[PDB]
Amino acid sequence: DIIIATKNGKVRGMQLTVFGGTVTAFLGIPYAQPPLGRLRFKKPQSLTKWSDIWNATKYANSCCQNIDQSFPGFHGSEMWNPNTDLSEDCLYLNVWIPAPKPKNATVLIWIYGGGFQTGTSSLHVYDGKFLARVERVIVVSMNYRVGALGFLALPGNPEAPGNMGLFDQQLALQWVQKNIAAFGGNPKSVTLFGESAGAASVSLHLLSPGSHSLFTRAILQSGSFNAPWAVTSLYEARNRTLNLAKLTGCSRENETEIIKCLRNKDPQEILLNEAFVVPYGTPLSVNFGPTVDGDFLTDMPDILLELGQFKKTQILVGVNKDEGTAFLVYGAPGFSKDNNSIITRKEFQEGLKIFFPGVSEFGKESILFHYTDWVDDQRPENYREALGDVVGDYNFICPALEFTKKFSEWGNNAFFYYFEHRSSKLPWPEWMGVMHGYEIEFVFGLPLERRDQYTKAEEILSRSIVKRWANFAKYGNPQETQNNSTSWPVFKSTEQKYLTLNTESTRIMTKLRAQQCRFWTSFFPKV
Amino acid sequence: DIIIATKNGKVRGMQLTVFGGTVTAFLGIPYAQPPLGRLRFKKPQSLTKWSDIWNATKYANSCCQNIDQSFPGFHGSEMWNPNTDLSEDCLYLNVWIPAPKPKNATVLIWIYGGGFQTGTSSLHVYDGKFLARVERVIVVSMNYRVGALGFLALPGNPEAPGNMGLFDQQLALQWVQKNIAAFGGNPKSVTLFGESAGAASVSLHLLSPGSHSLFTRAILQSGSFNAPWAVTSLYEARNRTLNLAKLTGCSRENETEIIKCLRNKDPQEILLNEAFVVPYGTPLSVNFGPTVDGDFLTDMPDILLELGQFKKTQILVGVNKDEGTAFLVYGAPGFSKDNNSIITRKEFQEGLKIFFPGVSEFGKESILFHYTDWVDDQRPENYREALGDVVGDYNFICPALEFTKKFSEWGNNAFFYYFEHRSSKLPWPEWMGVMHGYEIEFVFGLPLERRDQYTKAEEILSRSIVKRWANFAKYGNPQETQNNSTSWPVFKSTEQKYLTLNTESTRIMTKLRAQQCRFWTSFFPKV
Ligand SMILES: *[C@@H]1O[C@H](CO[C@H]2O[C@@H](C)[C@@H](O)[C@@H](O)[C@@H]2O)[C@@H](O[C@@H]2O[C@H](CO)[C@@H](O)[C@H](O)[C@H]2NC(C)=O)[C@H](O)[C@H]1NC(C)=O
Ligand SMILES: *[C@@H]1O[C@H](CO[C@H]2O[C@@H](C)[C@@H](O)[C@@H](O)[C@@H]2O)[C@@H](O[C@@H]2O[C@H](CO)[C@@H](O)[C@H](O)[C@H]2NC(C)=O)[C@H](O)[C@H]1NC(C)=O
Ligand SMILES: *[C@@H]1O[C@H](CO[C@H]2O[C@@H](C)[C@@H](O)[C@@H](O)[C@@H]2O)[C@@H](O[C@@H]2O[C@H](CO)[C@@H](O)[C@H](O)[C@H]2NC(C)=O)[C@H](O)[C@H]1NC(C)=O
Ligand SMILES: *[C@@H]1O[C@H](CO[C@H]2O[C@@H](C)[C@@H](O)[C@@H](O)[C@@H]2O)[C@@H](O[C@@H]2O[C@H](CO)[C@@H](O)[C@H](O)[C@H]2NC(C)=O)[C@H](O)[C@H]1NC(C)=O
Ligand SMILES: *[C@@H]1O[C@H](CO[C@H]2O[C@@H](C)[C@@H](O)[C@@H](O)[C@@H]2O)[C@@H](O)[C@H](O)[C@H]1NC(C)=O
Ligand SMILES: *[C@@H]1O[C@H](CO[C@H]2O[C@@H](C)[C@@H](O)[C@@H](O)[C@@H]2O)[C@@H](O)[C@H](O)[C@H]1NC(C)=O
Ligand SMILES: *[C@@H]1O[C@H](CO)[C@@H](O)[C@H](O)[C@H]1NC(C)=O
Ligand SMILES: *[C@@H]1O[C@H](CO)[C@@H](O)[C@H](O)[C@H]1NC(C)=O
Ligand SMILES: *[C@@H]1O[C@H](CO)[C@@H](O)[C@H](O)[C@H]1NC(C)=O
Ligand SMILES: *[C@@H]1O[C@H](CO)[C@@H](O)[C@H](O)[C@H]1NC(C)=O
Ligand SMILES: *[C@@H]1O[C@H](CO)[C@@H](O)[C@H](O)[C@H]1NC(C)=O
Ligand SMILES: *[C@@H]1O[C@H](CO)[C@@H](O)[C@H](O)[C@H]1NC(C)=O
Ligand SMILES: *P(=O)(O)N(CC)CC
Ligand SMILES: *P(=O)(O)N(CC)CC
Ligand SMILES: [Cl-]
Ligand SMILES: [Cl-]
Ligand SMILES: [Cl-]
Ligand SMILES: [Cl-]
Ligand SMILES: [Cl-]
Ligand SMILES: [Cl-]
Ligand code: NA
Repeated sequence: DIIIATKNGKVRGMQLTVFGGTVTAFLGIPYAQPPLGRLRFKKPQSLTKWSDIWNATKYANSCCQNIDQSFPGFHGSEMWNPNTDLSEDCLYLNVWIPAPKPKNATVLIWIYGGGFQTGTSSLHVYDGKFLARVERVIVVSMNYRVGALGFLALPGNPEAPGNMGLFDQQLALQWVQKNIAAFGGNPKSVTLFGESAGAASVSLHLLSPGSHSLFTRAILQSGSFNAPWAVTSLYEARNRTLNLAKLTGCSRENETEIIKCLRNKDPQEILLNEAFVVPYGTPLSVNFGPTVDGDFLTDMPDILLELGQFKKTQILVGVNKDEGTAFLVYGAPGFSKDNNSIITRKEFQEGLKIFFPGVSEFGKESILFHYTDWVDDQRPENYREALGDVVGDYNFICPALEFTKKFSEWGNNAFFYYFEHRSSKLPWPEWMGVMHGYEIEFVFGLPLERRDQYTKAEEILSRSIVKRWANFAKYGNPQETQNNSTSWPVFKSTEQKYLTLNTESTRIMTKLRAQQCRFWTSFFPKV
Repeated sequence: DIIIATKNGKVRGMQLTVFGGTVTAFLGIPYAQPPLGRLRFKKPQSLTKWSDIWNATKYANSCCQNIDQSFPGFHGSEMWNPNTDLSEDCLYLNVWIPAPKPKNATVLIWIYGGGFQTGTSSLHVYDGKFLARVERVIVVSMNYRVGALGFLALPGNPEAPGNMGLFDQQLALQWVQKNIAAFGGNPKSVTLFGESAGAASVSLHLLSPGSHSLFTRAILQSGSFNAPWAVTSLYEARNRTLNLAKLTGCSRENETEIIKCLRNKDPQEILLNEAFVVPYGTPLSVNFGPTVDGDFLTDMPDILLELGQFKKTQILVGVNKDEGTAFLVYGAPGFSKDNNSIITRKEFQEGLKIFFPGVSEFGKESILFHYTDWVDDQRPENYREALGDVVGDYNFICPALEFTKKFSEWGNNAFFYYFEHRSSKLPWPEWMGVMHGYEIEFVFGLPLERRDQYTKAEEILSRSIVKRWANFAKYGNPQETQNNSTSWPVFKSTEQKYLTLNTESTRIMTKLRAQQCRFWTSFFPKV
């Protein structure tokens, strides 16, 4: 039996055998009042205190969210869909601890991605029991509200202030500050880590005054708040909040009434209308996301970044070789996960319309000009490869590289990885290559489970990443020091050295996508 | 009609249409007295002067040499065998000039490889008419004596001093100094270039006082004089000269008599006995090569290199990704060009005996230790891949990298390439990868001939190399400046930046084979 006393009550966890050893798991600990009724659209309210033993023995409800129905029965897509009931009562977290109870363990806090519209901490690829077993860190993950329920904004007004779901993450970092010593954890050594929108989240907690003292270091996998999808403008957020009201017949004139009306709606009615709050979107649409709210976020975060207004600490930042591909089967003409997707120039062109909706014509010609100077015009997969690079360079790679540069210019050590390994078990076709989202199972150690059909070179690869991730968290330095590993150089403006992660040989390289990102970074923002 | 007047007489060349243009070719110009009879084994003697018109309208005789009979009918091997008659009367050279006659053209002088035992300037892959047409440089190549006829040494004695075939190259560089203005060439801008033994040759002319003022710059492709096969010791050279005498019944006691006897032998008798002058050799045996003769070479050239005693000028130095593979089918157990050559640990072991004949047992275990720490022990082509890396790292790659470092430490600009492209037309099997010898056709522009079945990406690749090679020669800087090409950084000790040459993207990388060459370079020389 394993009972830990927390500030709000006792909690019982469960034992798990992992690799001939044991991890204790406390799945489903609540960390705020359920955000129902009067609390819907508001900042999470702190938790009341319960006598008796809360049983943390299974994953909790995931937050309400639309589901990916594009490929029913297909594991590639459905592995991302929620795997516990949806409910507004989803404000729970998970703790995994080494056995025996560590004395003062480093803490890794996972923040999932999903475009801020979806996702859940209980996915199999986010299971932190391998990290606990293997590295003897503590792993914490949390559910936070996504979609309108988590990010609806009517700026300035506490009935729907914006950013609630970032406040959910925050209040969870707080629970770790107050509660994690009880579990053997060191609150003074906490590293946040997250992928995609979860990484953008990590980057904004680097910017948020309220989060500054709730963690030590940050890891950002395929995401940063300067990505084009990551922050909704005040303009767009209002449009969207009013468009939502309109669609649920909740148009009022007293904004406080719009909200009271929206709180009478039922979760499905709200969910059902999210996709149409925008005239057009893309497979990468973030209808309801982070906004400048004057609370969590005090100013446009591009301004905060440029002017050095963020927590000073080491960062680890990374991306995957084919970020963009996964999106092309969600609406680009001629693409399919069921064939090789050789598209035409005219298809490439119609695809830019898919991903770059408004979108001066000259903007889009400029993307075509930059990405279609073939070397040479012979290769039939030319336009298929260009569309994916366009999508992942614009959306992930250049914004992560620009974040890393700017961040590092203020004096902190920063390490950048280029993930190039395609999973031996990937269900998506070969042409989609090293996809967005598919480093996560390496980071979490799923390939250390031999029962599991990954190659030997994949176990070794993941053991190494685990070790680098954990050394980063405990010591601010992502080195694997024991096995004659390539040394991971800090990333500096000027050199921009990054490390490549793959099964064959890892390399030190410089200036990832220098030519592409000059385009996205200097020129495109102008169109 | 095209007649040029030279210091020794007039010479007539022939016109050639290349790429809708014209190159003049003067194939077969003699540059020394034929080294027959009394002259066999002696330094080339200067040419007499002829009235009338010498017709330079076909390639001349190749020098006497053993031929590769391992794969009769096989183009991969037979493309290297001589393609003009063998004769001792082989001291000729070739000049290719742009049409119209250039005014003061940069000169590229090619020196072929072949282990110093074979080779000829008239191979199809050494045809300089594309370089002349495309870059408007002048291309010169020369035959020089190989085997015992070119390198037999009985140190100190002018009847067989050693290095005759290096003196043949030299006297040819001289003919260019005296004669090339006549052809529109600039004697003050000459770059030597050569592959394998031809590159080792280029590196020794960097060391030879007599060659200092006969050229401007040097290019070394897969070869340098510090390679283990490149310089025969005084010890070994005598053994070999006496062993040769012995085998032809020419043992005497008056060394001048040994030689007179050897000059009565006929070329075949000499050729026929070369292979056995050593108790054992390897596929990489250089029975009769360069020696320290106190004339061409004044001291062990490792000492000259270390202590900065070489011509001060820019160098371009390169190697191919799979240098070693080509040698494994010439005697390593379990290898064959006709299958995938998955060998066993015990085969790998017997192969080290093939390539490392004497060869402490501990020496060889040490190679096995360094090269067989698998990552991981699963992969069936593990030992096949290790044997080739062993062979090419020991024989080519580390010695070229060490030459480049040491050379550059004295202040000169140096550029290093890593050639990684496998020819679409390679006849050797896939497992032998990017083979030794197979950059040459890219350097010489054979892929610019579209008639010819190379891919489009190969034309582009070769056009770029041609341009970099030619800019290096004319301007000491191997940049392709017009087409947004990756800039080629100088190679410094400390950084050791090199440029990768391939069809996809060229890269800047650092410290090629750092771990391997620490082994070959610091440790192995000790065993
Ligand atoms: C800000 O919002 C308006 C609202 O328009 C929308 O009405 C919503 C309830 C929803 O159904 C949505 O799909 C619909 O478009 C946008 O105005 C619309 O914009 C498009 C193009 O400008 C027009 O074709 C529509 O006719 C127009 N609708 C109305 C009623 O005015 C507006 O575009 C939007 N701003 C953006 C681009 O985000
Ligand atoms: C690769 O498949 C795409 C996707 O479209 C198809 O999915 C296939 C696997 C098959 O079931 C097909 O019937 C289904 O429609 C193909 O793109 C489609 O091309 C077809 C041909 O006319 C068009 O009708 C569709 O508009 C277009 N689909 C969309 C909406 O994008 C594609 O042609 C196919 N190409 C290959 C084999 O390279
Ligand atoms: C220096 O040369 C001697 C000569 O040995 C050789 O006789 C030649 C004419 C030729 O046929 C060659 O194949 C033959 O070996 C070398 O002596 C020989 O070395 C090996 C191993 O040491 C012995 O097994 C031989 O019996 C021995 N021969 C004689 C007659 O002494 C000697 O090895 C060589 N040095 C090297 C290693 O290059
Ligand atoms: C790949 O081939 C090698 C080379 O030997 C063979 O060449 C083959 C293409 C075939 O004609 C064969 O008969 C010829 O001998 C094989 O290595 C050989 O292995 C055989 C099997 O007993 C031995 O008899 C030989 O000693 C050995 N040859 C030598 C001298 O190296 C090799 O086994 C084959 N392996 C594969 C298919 O991976
Ligand atoms: C646990 O260690 C505490 C501090 O450790 C951390 O120091 C921080 C500044 C940060 O660098 C982390 O990465 C370090 O690990 C110490 O003050 C506590 O008292 C310790 N608590 C125990 C053992 O109960
Ligand atoms: C031809 O140019 C001559 C010198 O050109 C070279 O200068 C050298 C020092 C070297 O750098 C080469 O790479 C240069 O190209 C000049 O002195 C001759 O007079 C010229 N001859 C002519 C035009 O007839
Ligand atoms: C907590 O789980 C344990 C199982 O042993 C048990 O005491 C009890 O059923 C649980 N408490 C509940 C269900 O509230
Ligand atoms: C709007 O009416 C609502 C009713 O609760 C109230 O929240 C708010 O004070 C009113 N605002 C004004 C002053 O119009
Ligand atoms: C270090 O090496 C051992 C044995 O070579 C291996 O089992 C282990 O996976 C390595 N550890 C790390 C941290 O990569
Ligand atoms: C040189 O070639 C030309 C061909 O026109 C001719 O004058 C003559 O036959 C040649 N001289 C010889 C063969 O010595
Ligand atoms: C050896 O005899 C030859 C005969 O030509 C001669 O070259 C040389 O002077 C003699 N050497 C001596 C002094 O034994
Ligand atoms: C430069 O570019 C043109 C057109 O893009 C091409 O035809 C040519 O091969 C290039 N030249 C060099 C030196 O590579
Ligand atoms: P991520 O959360 O996967 N996301 C950024 C918006 C890609 C949809
Ligand atoms: P190269 O001339 O090909 N050579 C160096 C000895 C390899 C046989
Ligand atoms: Cl092409
Ligand atoms: Cl490594
Ligand atoms: Cl790149
Ligand atoms: Cl393996
Ligand atoms: Cl390039
Ligand atoms: Cl390497
Ligand atoms: Na532009």
